[PDB]
Amino acid sequence: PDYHEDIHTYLREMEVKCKPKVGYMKKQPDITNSMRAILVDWLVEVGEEYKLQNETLHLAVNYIDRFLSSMSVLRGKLQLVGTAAMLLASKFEEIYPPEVAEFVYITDDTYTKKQVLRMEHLVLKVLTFDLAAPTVNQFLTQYFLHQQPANCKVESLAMFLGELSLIDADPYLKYLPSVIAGAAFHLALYTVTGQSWPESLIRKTGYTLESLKPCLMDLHQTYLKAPQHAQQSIREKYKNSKYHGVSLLNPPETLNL
Amino acid sequence: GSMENFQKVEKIGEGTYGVVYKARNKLTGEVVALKKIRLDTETEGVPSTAIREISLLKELNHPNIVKLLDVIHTENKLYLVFEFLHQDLKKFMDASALTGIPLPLIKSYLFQLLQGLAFCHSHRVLHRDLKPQNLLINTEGAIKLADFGLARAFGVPVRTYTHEVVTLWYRAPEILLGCKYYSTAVDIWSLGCIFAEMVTRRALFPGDSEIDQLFRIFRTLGTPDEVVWPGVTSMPDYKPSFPKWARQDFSKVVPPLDEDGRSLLSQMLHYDPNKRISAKAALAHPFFQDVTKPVPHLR
Ligand SMILES: CNc1nc(C)c(-c2nc(Nc3cccc(S(N)(=O)=O)c3)ncc2C#N)s1
Repeated sequence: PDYHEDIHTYLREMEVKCKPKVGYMKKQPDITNSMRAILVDWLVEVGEEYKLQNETLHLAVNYIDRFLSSMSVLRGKLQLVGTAAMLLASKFEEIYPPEVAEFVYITDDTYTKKQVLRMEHLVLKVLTFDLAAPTVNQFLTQYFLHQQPANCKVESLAMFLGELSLIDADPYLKYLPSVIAGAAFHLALYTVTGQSWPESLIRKTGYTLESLKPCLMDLHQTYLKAPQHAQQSIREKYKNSKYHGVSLLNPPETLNL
Repeated sequence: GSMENFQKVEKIGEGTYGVVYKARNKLTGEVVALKKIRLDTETEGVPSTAIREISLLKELNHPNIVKLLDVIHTENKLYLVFEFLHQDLKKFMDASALTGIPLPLIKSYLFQLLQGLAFCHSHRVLHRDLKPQNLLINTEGAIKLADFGLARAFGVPVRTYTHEVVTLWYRAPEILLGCKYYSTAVDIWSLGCIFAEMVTRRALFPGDSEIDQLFRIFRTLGTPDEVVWPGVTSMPDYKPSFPKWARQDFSKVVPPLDEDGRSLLSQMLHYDPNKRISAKAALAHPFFQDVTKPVPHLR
Protein backbone atom coordinates (compact mmCIF):
# COMPACT_ATOMS: atom_id res chain seq x y z
CA PRO A 1 0.00 0.00 0.00
CA ASP A 2 0.97 3.62 -0.81
CA TYR A 3 2.86 5.09 2.23
CA HIS A 4 3.38 1.94 4.44
CA GLU A 5 7.23 1.70 3.82
CA ASP A 6 7.87 5.53 4.20
CA ILE A 7 6.01 5.61 7.56
CA HIS A 8 7.79 2.47 9.04
CA THR A 9 11.24 4.05 8.17
CA TYR A 10 10.35 7.44 9.76
CA LEU A 11 9.13 5.79 13.08
CA ARG A 12 12.45 3.74 13.35
CA GLU A 13 14.32 7.17 13.29
CA MET A 14 12.05 8.92 15.90
CA GLU A 15 12.11 5.99 18.49
CA VAL A 16 15.90 6.60 19.04
CA LYS A 17 15.32 10.39 19.59
CA CYS A 18 12.36 9.88 22.08
CA LYS A 19 14.17 7.17 24.23
CA PRO A 20 14.52 7.58 28.08
CA LYS A 21 17.89 7.23 29.95
CA VAL A 22 18.59 3.55 30.83
CA GLY A 23 20.15 4.14 34.26
CA TYR A 24 18.02 6.89 35.88
CA MET A 25 16.49 5.13 38.90
CA LYS A 26 19.89 4.61 40.58
CA LYS A 27 20.28 8.41 40.56
CA GLN A 28 16.87 9.23 42.13
CA PRO A 29 17.33 9.83 45.94
CA ASP A 30 13.81 9.06 47.22
CA ILE A 31 11.90 6.77 44.71
CA THR A 32 12.27 3.02 43.64
CA ASN A 33 11.40 0.49 40.78
CA SER A 34 8.69 -0.90 43.11
CA MET A 35 6.95 2.50 43.69
CA ARG A 36 6.91 3.00 39.85
CA ALA A 37 5.29 -0.45 39.39
CA ILE A 38 2.55 0.65 41.84
CA LEU A 39 1.83 3.92 39.86
CA VAL A 40 1.64 2.14 36.44
CA ASP A 41 -0.84 -0.54 37.84
CA TRP A 42 -3.14 2.34 39.07
CA LEU A 43 -3.11 4.01 35.59
CA VAL A 44 -4.33 0.67 33.97
CA GLU A 45 -7.32 0.93 36.43
CA VAL A 46 -8.12 4.56 35.49
CA GLY A 47 -8.11 3.71 31.73
CA GLU A 48 -10.72 0.88 32.37
CA GLU A 49 -13.06 3.07 34.40
CA TYR A 50 -13.27 5.88 31.78
CA LYS A 51 -13.07 3.44 28.81
CA LEU A 52 -9.87 4.97 27.19
CA GLN A 53 -7.85 3.46 24.22
CA ASN A 54 -4.74 1.18 24.78
CA GLU A 55 -2.61 3.76 22.87
CA THR A 56 -3.47 6.61 25.39
CA LEU A 57 -1.98 4.45 28.23
CA HIS A 58 1.33 3.65 26.26
CA LEU A 59 1.85 7.46 25.55
CA ALA A 60 1.40 8.54 29.23
CA VAL A 61 4.10 5.96 30.33
CA ASN A 62 6.63 7.33 27.72
CA TYR A 63 6.02 10.95 29.08
CA ILE A 64 6.70 9.86 32.73
CA ASP A 65 9.97 8.00 31.97
CA ARG A 66 11.36 11.03 29.98
CA PHE A 67 10.47 13.61 32.75
CA LEU A 68 12.16 11.53 35.52
CA SER A 69 15.36 11.14 33.35
CA SER A 70 16.15 14.87 34.16
CA MET A 71 14.04 15.96 37.24
CA SER A 72 14.43 14.69 40.93
CA VAL A 73 11.03 14.00 42.61
CA LEU A 74 9.96 13.14 46.22
CA ARG A 75 7.76 10.07 46.91
CA GLY A 76 4.80 12.27 47.98
CA LYS A 77 4.66 14.04 44.55
CA LEU A 78 5.08 11.00 42.09
CA GLN A 79 1.23 10.68 41.79
CA LEU A 80 0.89 14.37 40.75
CA VAL A 81 3.42 13.82 37.83
CA GLY A 82 1.36 10.75 36.64
CA THR A 83 -2.08 12.53 36.78
CA ALA A 84 -0.76 15.41 34.61
CA ALA A 85 0.82 13.01 32.00
CA MET A 86 -2.51 10.97 31.63
CA LEU A 87 -4.42 14.39 31.10
CA LEU A 88 -2.04 15.46 28.19
CA ALA A 89 -2.08 11.99 26.52
CA SER A 90 -6.00 12.11 26.56
CA LYS A 91 -6.09 15.61 24.96
CA PHE A 92 -3.62 14.40 22.19
CA GLU A 93 -5.21 10.99 21.29
CA GLU A 94 -9.00 10.73 22.29
CA ILE A 95 -12.21 11.92 20.42
CA TYR A 96 -13.90 12.91 23.81
CA PRO A 97 -11.34 13.29 26.69
CA PRO A 98 -12.49 13.44 30.41
CA GLU A 99 -12.83 16.93 32.05
CA VAL A 100 -10.21 18.34 34.50
CA ALA A 101 -12.66 17.91 37.44
CA GLU A 102 -12.77 14.14 36.79
CA PHE A 103 -8.92 13.89 37.01
CA VAL A 104 -9.07 15.89 40.33
CA TYR A 105 -11.71 13.43 41.70
CA ILE A 106 -9.84 10.14 41.07
CA THR A 107 -6.91 11.27 43.28
CA ASP A 108 -9.34 11.20 46.26
CA ASP A 109 -8.64 14.92 46.58
CA THR A 110 -4.96 14.46 47.42
CA TYR A 111 -4.23 17.46 45.16
CA THR A 112 -6.12 20.62 44.07
CA LYS A 113 -7.19 21.73 40.57
CA LYS A 114 -4.69 24.55 40.71
CA GLN A 115 -1.77 22.15 41.41
CA VAL A 116 -2.80 19.82 38.50
CA LEU A 117 -2.84 22.68 35.93
CA ARG A 118 0.55 24.10 37.06
CA MET A 119 2.09 20.57 36.69
CA GLU A 120 0.62 20.28 33.12
CA HIS A 121 2.57 23.46 32.14
CA LEU A 122 5.91 22.27 33.73
CA VAL A 123 5.73 18.81 31.90
CA LEU A 124 5.22 20.67 28.54
CA LYS A 125 8.32 22.84 29.23
CA VAL A 126 10.59 19.85 30.18
CA LEU A 127 9.66 17.79 27.02
CA THR A 128 9.77 20.99 24.82
CA PHE A 129 6.19 20.24 23.43
CA ASP A 130 7.52 17.01 21.72
CA LEU A 131 4.45 14.67 22.24
CA ALA A 132 4.03 12.54 19.02
CA ALA A 133 6.19 9.56 20.23
CA PRO A 134 6.29 5.96 18.72
CA THR A 135 4.87 3.11 20.95
CA VAL A 136 4.98 -0.79 21.21
CA ASN A 137 1.30 -0.63 20.10
CA GLN A 138 2.05 1.28 16.81
CA PHE A 139 4.68 -1.42 15.69
CA LEU A 140 2.32 -4.42 16.57
CA THR A 141 -0.62 -3.27 14.31
CA GLN A 142 1.80 -3.09 11.28
CA TYR A 143 3.27 -6.60 12.05
CA PHE A 144 -0.37 -8.06 12.27
CA LEU A 145 -0.69 -7.50 8.48
CA HIS A 146 1.78 -10.39 7.81
CA GLN A 147 -0.46 -13.19 9.26
CA GLN A 148 -1.69 -16.08 7.06
CA PRO A 149 -4.53 -16.11 7.83
CA ALA A 150 -5.47 -13.59 10.56
CA ASN A 151 -6.24 -14.98 14.01
CA CYS A 152 -8.15 -13.03 16.73
CA LYS A 153 -6.52 -15.02 19.51
CA VAL A 154 -2.90 -14.31 18.30
CA GLU A 155 -3.67 -10.51 18.12
CA SER A 156 -5.20 -10.21 21.68
CA LEU A 157 -2.39 -12.33 23.34
CA ALA A 158 0.41 -10.21 21.71
CA MET A 159 -1.20 -6.93 23.11
CA PHE A 160 -1.47 -8.53 26.60
CA LEU A 161 2.35 -9.46 26.74
CA GLY A 162 3.38 -6.01 25.38
CA GLU A 163 1.28 -4.37 28.17
CA LEU A 164 2.93 -6.48 30.98
CA SER A 165 6.36 -5.02 29.93
CA LEU A 166 5.24 -1.44 30.89
CA ILE A 167 5.20 -2.48 34.68
CA ASP A 168 8.88 -3.49 35.33
CA ALA A 169 11.66 -0.85 34.57
CA ASP A 170 14.24 -3.56 35.34
CA PRO A 171 14.73 -5.03 32.73
CA TYR A 172 12.52 -3.39 29.99
CA LEU A 173 14.10 0.20 29.85
CA LYS A 174 17.09 -1.29 27.98
CA TYR A 175 15.10 -2.35 24.84
CA LEU A 176 13.50 -0.21 21.99
CA PRO A 177 9.66 -0.38 21.22
CA SER A 178 10.22 -2.12 17.78
CA VAL A 179 12.27 -4.93 19.53
CA ILE A 180 9.75 -5.61 22.38
CA ALA A 181 6.92 -5.79 19.70
CA GLY A 182 8.97 -8.46 17.76
CA ALA A 183 9.40 -10.71 20.86
CA ALA A 184 5.66 -10.39 21.84
CA PHE A 185 4.45 -11.25 18.28
CA HIS A 186 6.68 -14.42 17.97
CA LEU A 187 5.75 -15.62 21.52
CA ALA A 188 1.94 -15.27 20.81
CA LEU A 189 2.06 -17.05 17.42
CA TYR A 190 4.09 -20.00 18.80
CA THR A 191 1.82 -20.42 21.89
CA VAL A 192 -1.44 -20.50 19.82
CA THR A 193 -0.51 -22.09 16.41
CA GLY A 194 2.98 -23.60 16.77
CA GLN A 195 4.31 -21.32 13.92
CA SER A 196 7.39 -18.90 13.98
CA TRP A 197 8.65 -15.29 13.12
CA PRO A 198 7.94 -15.22 9.30
CA GLU A 199 10.48 -14.63 6.49
CA SER A 200 8.47 -11.64 5.15
CA LEU A 201 9.17 -9.67 8.46
CA ILE A 202 12.94 -10.43 8.23
CA ARG A 203 12.88 -8.61 4.86
CA LYS A 204 10.81 -5.60 6.26
CA THR A 205 12.61 -5.08 9.66
CA GLY A 206 16.09 -6.74 9.30
CA TYR A 207 15.56 -8.55 12.70
CA THR A 208 16.10 -12.40 13.11
CA LEU A 209 15.34 -14.86 15.88
CA GLU A 210 19.01 -14.61 16.86
CA SER A 211 18.93 -10.78 17.27
CA LEU A 212 15.59 -11.04 19.19
CA LYS A 213 16.91 -13.79 21.62
CA PRO A 214 17.91 -11.74 24.68
CA CYS A 215 14.52 -9.80 24.90
CA LEU A 216 12.69 -13.12 24.21
CA MET A 217 14.30 -15.01 27.22
CA ASP A 218 13.31 -12.13 29.56
CA LEU A 219 9.64 -12.00 28.27
CA HIS A 220 9.24 -15.84 28.58
CA GLN A 221 10.10 -15.65 32.33
CA THR A 222 7.75 -12.71 32.88
CA TYR A 223 4.87 -14.76 31.30
CA LEU A 224 5.60 -17.90 33.41
CA LYS A 225 5.60 -15.91 36.74
CA ALA A 226 2.62 -13.59 36.07
CA PRO A 227 0.14 -15.33 38.48
CA GLN A 228 2.49 -14.64 41.46
CA HIS A 229 3.34 -10.94 40.64
CA ALA A 230 2.38 -8.36 43.33
CA GLN A 231 0.60 -6.24 40.62
CA GLN A 232 -2.53 -7.96 39.03
CA SER A 233 -4.71 -5.33 37.18
CA ILE A 234 -3.58 -6.31 33.58
CA ARG A 235 -4.51 -10.07 34.13
CA GLU A 236 -8.02 -9.02 35.43
CA LYS A 237 -8.64 -6.79 32.36
CA TYR A 238 -7.63 -9.49 29.79
CA LYS A 239 -10.15 -12.03 31.26
CA ASN A 240 -12.88 -10.07 29.36
CA SER A 241 -14.62 -11.32 26.23
CA LYS A 242 -13.60 -8.08 24.45
CA TYR A 243 -10.03 -9.59 24.45
CA HIS A 244 -11.19 -13.28 24.04
CA GLY A 245 -10.25 -14.30 27.60
CA VAL A 246 -6.53 -14.67 26.57
CA SER A 247 -5.14 -14.33 30.15
CA LEU A 248 -6.50 -17.89 30.91
CA LEU A 249 -4.29 -19.66 28.26
CA ASN A 250 -1.34 -21.73 29.61
CA PRO A 251 2.26 -20.61 28.72
CA PRO A 252 4.68 -23.08 26.88
CA GLU A 253 7.20 -24.89 29.16
CA THR A 254 10.16 -24.44 26.72
CA LEU A 255 10.92 -22.45 23.51
CA ASN A 256 13.64 -24.40 21.63
CA LEU A 257 15.95 -21.75 20.24
CA GLY B 1 8.71 41.61 28.89
CA SER B 2 9.59 38.69 26.61
CA MET B 3 7.87 40.35 23.65
CA GLU B 4 10.16 43.38 24.12
CA ASN B 5 11.87 42.98 20.73
CA PHE B 6 8.59 43.06 18.65
CA GLN B 7 6.75 46.17 17.40
CA LYS B 8 3.09 45.74 16.32
CA VAL B 9 2.16 47.04 12.86
CA GLU B 10 -1.49 46.12 12.05
CA LYS B 11 -4.24 43.54 12.60
CA ILE B 12 -4.61 40.70 10.04
CA GLY B 13 -7.69 38.71 11.05
CA GLU B 14 -9.66 36.70 13.58
CA GLY B 15 -9.55 33.09 14.64
CA THR B 16 -10.71 30.30 16.89
CA TYR B 17 -8.84 30.67 20.21
CA GLY B 18 -6.40 33.25 18.90
CA VAL B 19 -6.24 36.60 17.11
CA VAL B 20 -3.54 37.53 14.56
CA TYR B 21 -1.29 40.60 13.99
CA LYS B 22 1.51 41.57 11.61
CA ALA B 23 4.68 42.64 13.59
CA ARG B 24 8.42 43.59 13.05
CA ASN B 25 11.60 42.35 14.93
CA LYS B 26 13.44 45.59 15.95
CA LEU B 27 16.94 44.07 16.07
CA THR B 28 17.03 41.91 12.86
CA GLY B 29 14.36 43.61 10.71
CA GLU B 30 12.35 40.36 10.18
CA VAL B 31 8.54 40.69 9.46
CA VAL B 32 6.27 38.02 11.21
CA ALA B 33 2.66 36.97 12.01
CA LEU B 34 1.74 36.54 15.76
CA LYS B 35 -1.13 34.38 17.09
CA LYS B 36 -2.22 34.96 20.73
CA ILE B 37 -3.92 32.51 23.15
CA ARG B 38 -5.46 33.74 26.42
CA LEU B 39 -5.37 31.18 29.20
CA ASP B 40 -7.20 33.33 31.81
CA THR B 41 -10.57 32.37 30.36
CA GLU B 42 -9.40 28.77 30.18
CA THR B 43 -10.85 26.68 32.99
CA GLU B 44 -9.46 23.57 31.28
CA GLY B 45 -5.74 24.48 30.83
CA VAL B 46 -3.92 24.46 27.45
CA PRO B 47 -6.48 23.65 24.67
CA SER B 48 -6.27 20.31 22.75
CA THR B 49 -6.27 22.11 19.32
CA ALA B 50 -3.09 24.14 20.36
CA ILE B 51 -1.34 21.00 21.74
CA ARG B 52 -1.79 19.16 18.35
CA GLU B 53 -0.90 22.22 16.13
CA ILE B 54 2.53 22.90 17.89
CA SER B 55 3.72 19.21 18.31
CA LEU B 56 3.01 18.33 14.63
CA LEU B 57 4.27 21.53 12.94
CA LYS B 58 7.70 21.26 14.73
CA GLU B 59 8.31 17.97 12.85
CA LEU B 60 7.35 19.29 9.35
CA ASN B 61 10.12 21.33 7.63
CA HIS B 62 9.54 21.74 3.78
CA PRO B 63 9.50 24.73 1.27
CA ASN B 64 5.67 24.49 0.60
CA ILE B 65 4.63 24.24 4.40
CA VAL B 66 4.45 27.52 6.49
CA LYS B 67 7.25 27.75 9.13
CA LEU B 68 6.72 27.90 12.97
CA LEU B 69 9.67 30.06 14.24
CA ASP B 70 9.16 30.21 18.13
CA VAL B 71 6.71 29.67 21.13
CA ILE B 72 6.60 32.27 24.02
CA HIS B 73 4.93 31.27 27.28
CA THR B 74 4.67 34.46 29.41
CA GLU B 75 2.02 35.33 32.04
CA ASN B 76 -1.54 34.25 31.34
CA LYS B 77 -0.75 33.98 27.61
CA LEU B 78 0.90 31.73 24.96
CA TYR B 79 2.22 33.41 21.80
CA LEU B 80 3.00 31.45 18.53
CA VAL B 81 5.47 33.19 16.04
CA PHE B 82 5.13 32.36 12.24
CA GLU B 83 6.93 33.49 8.98
CA PHE B 84 4.91 36.37 7.21
CA LEU B 85 3.26 35.90 3.75
CA HIS B 86 1.53 38.70 1.75
CA GLN B 87 -1.99 37.38 0.83
CA ASP B 88 -4.51 34.37 0.72
CA LEU B 89 -5.64 32.53 -2.49
CA LYS B 90 -9.37 33.42 -1.94
CA LYS B 91 -8.59 37.21 -2.00
CA PHE B 92 -6.33 36.77 -5.08
CA MET B 93 -9.07 35.02 -7.13
CA ASP B 94 -11.56 37.85 -6.37
CA ALA B 95 -9.04 40.48 -7.65
CA SER B 96 -8.50 38.43 -10.90
CA ALA B 97 -12.17 38.82 -11.96
CA LEU B 98 -11.44 40.55 -15.30
CA THR B 99 -8.25 38.97 -16.63
CA GLY B 100 -8.58 35.46 -15.12
CA ILE B 101 -5.59 33.35 -13.92
CA PRO B 102 -3.18 32.33 -16.76
CA LEU B 103 -2.74 28.47 -17.19
CA PRO B 104 1.07 28.30 -16.54
CA LEU B 105 0.47 29.93 -13.11
CA ILE B 106 -2.44 27.49 -12.32
CA LYS B 107 -0.18 24.46 -13.27
CA SER B 108 2.75 25.74 -11.07
CA TYR B 109 0.44 26.33 -7.96
CA LEU B 110 -1.08 22.75 -8.27
CA PHE B 111 2.44 21.06 -8.66
CA GLN B 112 3.68 22.90 -5.49
CA LEU B 113 0.52 22.05 -3.40
CA LEU B 114 0.97 18.28 -4.31
CA GLN B 115 4.71 18.37 -3.09
CA GLY B 116 3.66 19.76 0.38
CA LEU B 117 0.74 17.26 0.85
CA ALA B 118 2.90 14.14 -0.09
CA PHE B 119 5.46 15.25 2.61
CA CYS B 120 2.57 15.39 5.25
CA HIS B 121 1.23 11.89 4.31
CA SER B 122 4.79 10.26 4.35
CA HIS B 123 5.16 11.50 7.94
CA ARG B 124 1.74 10.09 9.19
CA VAL B 125 -0.25 13.49 9.29
CA LEU B 126 -3.85 14.23 7.97
CA HIS B 127 -4.63 18.03 7.46
CA ARG B 128 -8.56 17.83 7.19
CA ASP B 129 -9.33 21.50 6.35
CA LEU B 130 -7.93 22.34 2.85
CA LYS B 131 -9.79 25.47 1.27
CA PRO B 132 -8.61 28.68 -0.60
CA GLN B 133 -8.66 30.78 2.64
CA ASN B 134 -5.98 28.47 4.29
CA LEU B 135 -3.48 28.60 1.28
CA LEU B 136 -0.98 31.58 1.28
CA ILE B 137 1.08 33.27 -1.53
CA ASN B 138 4.24 35.55 -1.72
CA THR B 139 5.79 38.02 -4.29
CA GLU B 140 8.36 35.48 -5.72
CA GLY B 141 5.84 32.86 -7.07
CA ALA B 142 5.53 30.46 -4.06
CA ILE B 143 2.30 28.91 -2.46
CA LYS B 144 2.21 27.16 1.05
CA LEU B 145 -0.17 25.05 3.32
CA ALA B 146 -1.28 26.75 6.61
CA ASP B 147 -3.57 26.46 9.74
CA PHE B 148 -2.92 22.93 11.33
CA GLY B 149 -5.44 23.41 14.24
CA LEU B 150 -7.82 20.66 12.88
CA ALA B 151 -4.95 18.11 11.99
CA ARG B 152 -4.13 14.65 13.54
CA ALA B 153 -1.39 11.89 13.66
CA PHE B 154 -2.76 8.52 12.16
CA GLY B 155 -1.79 4.80 12.48
CA VAL B 156 -1.31 1.76 10.16
CA PRO B 157 -4.03 0.48 9.56
CA VAL B 158 -6.37 3.43 10.71
CA ARG B 159 -9.06 3.13 13.43
CA THR B 160 -12.37 5.27 13.75
CA TYR B 161 -11.68 9.10 14.08
CA THR B 162 -13.88 12.32 14.70
CA HIS B 163 -16.96 12.47 12.31
CA GLU B 164 -18.15 15.25 9.98
CA VAL B 165 -14.78 17.08 9.73
CA VAL B 166 -13.83 19.38 6.68
CA THR B 167 -15.79 22.63 5.64
CA LEU B 168 -19.04 21.50 3.81
CA TRP B 169 -18.32 22.61 0.18
CA TYR B 170 -14.88 20.70 0.21
CA ARG B 171 -16.07 17.43 2.04
CA ALA B 172 -15.59 13.82 0.55
CA PRO B 173 -18.57 11.38 -0.18
CA GLU B 174 -17.34 8.64 2.31
CA ILE B 175 -17.65 11.17 5.22
CA LEU B 176 -21.20 12.30 4.05
CA LEU B 177 -22.42 8.60 3.88
CA GLY B 178 -21.17 7.76 7.43
CA CYS B 179 -18.39 5.24 6.73
CA LYS B 180 -16.61 3.61 9.71
CA TYR B 181 -13.04 4.29 8.36
CA TYR B 182 -11.49 7.25 6.39
CA SER B 183 -7.82 8.18 5.47
CA THR B 184 -5.37 10.17 3.16
CA ALA B 185 -7.91 10.13 0.20
CA VAL B 186 -10.14 12.83 1.95
CA ASP B 187 -7.36 15.50 1.54
CA ILE B 188 -6.92 14.59 -2.26
CA TRP B 189 -10.80 15.12 -2.83
CA SER B 190 -10.47 18.73 -1.35
CA LEU B 191 -7.50 19.64 -3.73
CA GLY B 192 -9.46 18.36 -6.78
CA CYS B 193 -12.40 20.78 -5.86
CA ILE B 194 -9.75 23.59 -5.61
CA PHE B 195 -8.15 22.80 -9.15
CA ALA B 196 -11.66 23.23 -10.72
CA GLU B 197 -12.23 26.53 -8.84
CA MET B 198 -8.98 28.21 -10.06
CA VAL B 199 -10.07 27.44 -13.72
CA THR B 200 -13.84 28.56 -13.55
CA ARG B 201 -13.45 30.98 -10.61
CA ARG B 202 -16.52 29.72 -8.72
CA ALA B 203 -17.00 26.80 -6.28
CA LEU B 204 -17.72 23.39 -7.93
CA PHE B 205 -20.26 22.03 -5.34
CA PRO B 206 -21.85 24.91 -3.20
CA GLY B 207 -24.49 23.09 -0.97
CA ASP B 208 -26.57 24.42 2.04
CA SER B 209 -27.13 21.15 3.91
CA GLU B 210 -25.71 17.53 3.94
CA ILE B 211 -28.43 16.09 1.61
CA ASP B 212 -28.24 19.18 -0.71
CA GLN B 213 -24.38 18.64 -0.95
CA LEU B 214 -24.78 14.86 -1.88
CA PHE B 215 -27.44 15.49 -4.62
CA ARG B 216 -25.16 18.18 -6.30
CA ILE B 217 -22.21 15.68 -6.47
CA PHE B 218 -24.57 12.91 -7.96
CA ARG B 219 -25.96 15.20 -10.80
CA THR B 220 -22.36 15.94 -12.02
CA LEU B 221 -20.61 12.52 -11.60
CA GLY B 222 -23.70 10.19 -11.76
CA THR B 223 -25.42 8.34 -8.82
CA PRO B 224 -22.93 5.51 -7.69
CA ASP B 225 -23.82 1.75 -7.78
CA GLU B 226 -22.14 -1.61 -6.89
CA VAL B 227 -20.18 -1.82 -10.16
CA VAL B 228 -18.62 1.66 -9.74
CA TRP B 229 -18.07 1.40 -5.95
CA PRO B 230 -18.26 -2.10 -4.29
CA GLY B 231 -19.98 -1.90 -0.82
CA VAL B 232 -21.79 1.44 -1.43
CA THR B 233 -25.45 0.20 -0.95
CA SER B 234 -24.49 -1.17 2.50
CA MET B 235 -23.15 2.11 4.04
CA PRO B 236 -24.87 3.55 7.17
CA ASP B 237 -26.53 6.63 5.59
CA TYR B 238 -27.18 5.24 2.03
CA LYS B 239 -30.94 5.10 1.03
CA PRO B 240 -32.76 3.03 -1.70
CA SER B 241 -35.04 6.06 -2.53
CA PHE B 242 -32.08 8.26 -3.80
CA PRO B 243 -32.80 9.51 -7.37
CA LYS B 244 -30.75 7.91 -10.20
CA TRP B 245 -28.90 10.52 -12.41
CA ALA B 246 -26.71 9.68 -15.51
CA ARG B 247 -22.93 10.64 -15.45
CA GLN B 248 -21.87 13.55 -17.64
CA ASP B 249 -19.20 14.24 -20.26
CA PHE B 250 -16.12 15.63 -18.52
CA SER B 251 -15.41 18.15 -21.30
CA LYS B 252 -18.65 19.86 -20.06
CA VAL B 253 -17.67 19.99 -16.31
CA VAL B 254 -14.65 22.43 -16.86
CA PRO B 255 -14.86 23.50 -20.58
CA PRO B 256 -11.55 25.48 -20.89
CA LEU B 257 -9.31 22.41 -19.91
CA ASP B 258 -7.26 20.25 -22.41
CA GLU B 259 -7.10 16.40 -22.63
CA ASP B 260 -4.18 15.87 -20.08
CA GLY B 261 -5.91 18.31 -17.65
CA ARG B 262 -9.28 16.43 -17.85
CA SER B 263 -7.50 13.09 -17.24
CA LEU B 264 -5.84 14.30 -13.93
CA LEU B 265 -9.07 15.94 -12.52
CA SER B 266 -11.09 12.67 -13.14
CA GLN B 267 -8.50 10.57 -11.16
CA MET B 268 -8.62 13.07 -8.13
CA LEU B 269 -12.50 12.75 -8.06
CA HIS B 270 -12.88 8.90 -8.27
CA TYR B 271 -15.73 7.59 -5.97
CA ASP B 272 -13.84 4.51 -4.47
CA PRO B 273 -11.08 5.79 -2.07
CA ASN B 274 -8.94 2.69 -2.86
CA LYS B 275 -8.76 3.65 -6.56
CA ARG B 276 -8.45 7.53 -6.06
CA ILE B 277 -4.90 8.78 -7.07
CA SER B 278 -2.11 9.49 -4.36
CA ALA B 279 -0.19 12.89 -4.09
CA LYS B 280 3.18 11.04 -4.74
CA ALA B 281 1.92 9.32 -8.05
CA ALA B 282 0.29 12.53 -9.33
CA LEU B 283 3.75 14.33 -9.58
CA ALA B 284 4.60 12.08 -12.64
CA HIS B 285 1.33 12.85 -14.66
CA PRO B 286 1.90 14.18 -18.24
CA PHE B 287 -0.10 17.42 -17.39
CA PHE B 288 3.20 18.55 -15.71
CA GLN B 289 5.66 17.89 -18.68
CA ASP B 290 6.31 21.61 -19.39
CA VAL B 291 5.86 23.14 -15.88
CA THR B 292 7.72 26.40 -14.90
CA LYS B 293 7.52 28.98 -12.04
CA PRO B 294 5.82 32.34 -13.10
CA VAL B 295 5.56 35.32 -10.68
CA PRO B 296 2.16 36.81 -9.98
CA HIS B 297 0.97 40.39 -10.46
CA LEU B 298 0.28 41.62 -6.91
CA ARG B 299 -0.71 44.88 -5.29
C1 LIG C 1 -6.34 31.15 8.20
N1 LIG C 1 -5.52 30.83 9.34
C2 LIG C 1 -4.24 31.45 9.47
N2 LIG C 1 -3.41 31.38 10.60
C3 LIG C 1 -2.16 32.16 10.39
C4 LIG C 1 -1.11 32.27 11.44
C5 LIG C 1 -2.17 32.77 9.08
C6 LIG C 1 -1.09 33.63 8.42
N3 LIG C 1 -1.43 34.78 7.77
C7 LIG C 1 -0.48 35.55 7.13
N4 LIG C 1 -0.86 36.80 6.48
C8 LIG C 1 -2.13 37.03 5.78
C9 LIG C 1 -2.11 37.82 4.64
C10 LIG C 1 -3.30 38.14 3.95
C11 LIG C 1 -4.54 37.65 4.42
C12 LIG C 1 -4.57 36.87 5.57
S1 LIG C 1 -6.16 36.28 6.13
N5 LIG C 1 -6.47 34.88 5.33
O1 LIG C 1 -7.15 37.29 5.85
O2 LIG C 1 -6.15 36.06 7.56
C13 LIG C 1 -3.37 36.57 6.26
N6 LIG C 1 0.83 35.17 7.14
C14 LIG C 1 1.19 34.01 7.76
C15 LIG C 1 0.24 33.23 8.39
C16 LIG C 1 0.63 31.95 9.06
N7 LIG C 1 0.89 30.95 9.57
S2 LIG C 1 -3.55 32.40 8.33
